[PDB]
Formats: sequence, C-alpha cells, structure tokens
Amino acid sequence: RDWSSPQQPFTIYGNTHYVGTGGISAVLLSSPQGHILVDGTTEKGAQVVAANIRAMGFKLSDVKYILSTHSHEDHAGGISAMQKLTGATVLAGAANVDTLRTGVSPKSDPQFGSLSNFPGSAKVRAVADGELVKLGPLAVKAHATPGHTEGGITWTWQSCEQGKCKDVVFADSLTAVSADSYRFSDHPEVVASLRGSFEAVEKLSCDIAIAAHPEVNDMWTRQQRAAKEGNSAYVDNGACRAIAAAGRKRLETRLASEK
Ligand SMILES: C[C@@H](O)[C@@H](C(=O)O)[C@H]1C[C@H](SCCNC=N)C(C(=O)O)=N1
Ligand code: NA
Ligand code: NA
Ligand code: NA
Ligand code: NA
Ligand code: NA
Ligand code: NA
Ligand code: NA
Ligand code: NA
Ligand code: NA
Ligand code: NA
Ligand code: NA
Ligand code: NA
Ligand code: NA
Ligand code: NA
Ligand code: NA
Ligand SMILES: [Zn+2]
Ligand SMILES: [Zn+2]
Repeated sequence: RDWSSPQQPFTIYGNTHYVGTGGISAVLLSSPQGHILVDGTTEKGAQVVAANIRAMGFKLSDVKYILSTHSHEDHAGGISAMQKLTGATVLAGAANVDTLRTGVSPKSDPQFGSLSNFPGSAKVRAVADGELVKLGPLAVKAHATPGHTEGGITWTWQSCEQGKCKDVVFADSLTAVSADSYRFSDHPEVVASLRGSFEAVEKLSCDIAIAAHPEVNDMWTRQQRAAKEGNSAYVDNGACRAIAAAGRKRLETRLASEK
C-alpha cells in the first residue's frame, strides 16, 4: 500500500467512487453532466488514478474540476498530470494556490526543509471557506481546515442511492508534523489553525468519511467488512469526530514533547 501503488477502484456510496492508490485517497464524484475528482495522489499515482477512473466507466474528458485537500507531493503530486489529461480546473484554498502552481511548499509550512517538490499545475483557482462548487447536479462544499498547510480544505457533499442519502466528507490531513528544525510552540498561527480545524471537522455532518490517508478512517478494514456487510461498512457518523480527536492528540503530544 505505497503512495503510488495500484488499487482496484470501488464505489463507496451512490456516485462516490474511490479511485486512489493503495496508500493515498482520491475520489471521483460522478454525474451524467460531468465529474469532480478529489486529489491526484503522487506524480506516479496519476497514472493509477486515470486508469481507475476509466475502469469505473468514466471518461477523463468529463472530469471538470479537481479539488485539492492540500499541496504536498503525496496528495497533489498527481494533480498536474490529471489536469492535463482532463482539462479540468483545479480548486484549492487560497494560501495553497501558489504551491500547487509551482510544486514548491513555502517557508510557513512546518515541514519546510524536509518536503519534496512536485509538478506544478495549470488552471489553479482559489475557493473560500463555505464556498459551493457546482457541476450539474453535484454540489461540493469547501471547509477551510488549515494547520497541516495554510490552504488545507476538507470537502463535503451528499450521495444518494434511490433516494437514500448520506453525507460524505473528504477529510484533509490534520496532522502536526514538521522538520527537525521547527518548533510548533513558537508558531501560534499554526497551532491556532490546527485547533480551529479539529473543531470544524468534529462538527461536520459526516456519515461517510474518506481521509486523505485512507487508513486514518480504516478504509481497508472497512472495505474488507463491506464484502459481506455491504457499503454500510463505510458508514460511521463518528468518523470525523475520530479524525479530529486523533489530530488533537498528535498536537497535544507534540506540544508536550516541546516543553
Ligand atoms: C509530506 C508528509 O506530510 C507525508 C510524508 O510522510 O512525507 C505524510 C506525513 C503525515 S502523517 C501520514 C499518515 N497519517 C496519519 N494520520 C501526512 C499527512 O497527514 O497528510 N503525510
Ligand atoms: Na489501479
Ligand atoms: Na497541469
Ligand atoms: Na477547465
Ligand atoms: Na486546498
Ligand atoms: Na502551501
Ligand atoms: Na504546502
Ligand atoms: Na494556475
Ligand atoms: Na504539519
Ligand atoms: Na493524516
Ligand atoms: Na522553529
Ligand atoms: Na523554524
Ligand atoms: Na485500514
Ligand atoms: Na449495506
Ligand atoms: Na453502518
Ligand atoms: Na459501519
Ligand atoms: Zn501533507
Ligand atoms: Zn500526506
């Protein structure tokens, strides 16, 4: 389950399909009027994601938007390639637009000094907190969830099967990780941003959570459960609370370690 590994795609609920790699989530939200892709995975992973979209019966040329959680190689490295293959517009939080364009994270990033660059994308545009992305019948909401990066966005929508609907959340990373030379205790904006983000995420309507790193909400255990239980195995309306709690615990452990 490396970041760039093949992974047979699968439908999670309704028109929400997992098209990511073995290690990094990417989601296609489909419609007859075109599709939205969330994240690109790695540069090498773009070829996996593209093949997976086609394996689900969809055309790349019908992907109209690519939504970015945040601008690190593991989630965004494949966006540039996907953008070329699709012609889509890339949407991101304001403070991550320049990073997506260039593929270089800035000095404000806690991991600056330790990150690998990734390919810059074309057609990158900003969205604001609370903003709706509409495409035909699709409606995806942006929630600012800064901390891991300044422009991190968590994306939400509803998917339905014969009128039975669920609230789906593609949860951005909420993790306090850094270069060796970085002290969170010296950077109050980052700490405040992380804390605000745990609070936002634990309040979301959240039947089905798909974490950027899929194991964060036990995707693979859930998929194994689903073989017998069906797609209810993906449903757990405490998942966003649990992702937020794990974020909080990581930060609190880190601040304690810094004293
Ligand atoms: C560039 C880094 O951000 C990347 C790396 O290993 O290089 C990893 C580290 C953390 S934590 C990874 C697993 N998730 C834990 N909650 C992470 C993320 O939370 O998105 N990505
Ligand atoms: Na694959
Ligand atoms: Na591009
Ligand atoms: Na476009
Ligand atoms: Na973003
Ligand atoms: Na950034
Ligand atoms: Na960044
Ligand atoms: Na651009
Ligand atoms: Na971080
Ligand atoms: Na994470
Ligand atoms: Na520091
Ligand atoms: Na520093
Ligand atoms: Na798992
Ligand atoms: Na079921
Ligand atoms: Na269930
Ligand atoms: Na369940
Ligand atoms: Zn990251
Ligand atoms: Zn990551």
